[PDB]
Amino acid sequence: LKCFQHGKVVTCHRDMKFCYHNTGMPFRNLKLILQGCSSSCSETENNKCCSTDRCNK
Repeated sequence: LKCFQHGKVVTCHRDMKFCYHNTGMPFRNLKLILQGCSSSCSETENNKCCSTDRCNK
């Protein structure tokens, strides 16, 4: 999977079956990105787990 881990779409390791988009905690004035790749992601509504390339756009 190649996903936007560093903002740019980068190739995640072969262990990484999922790319995650974590929204963090609802905070205002806080722009922190929690987009990386995961080997075994936990699908929640807080953190979304997609397994398609460039999904975490």
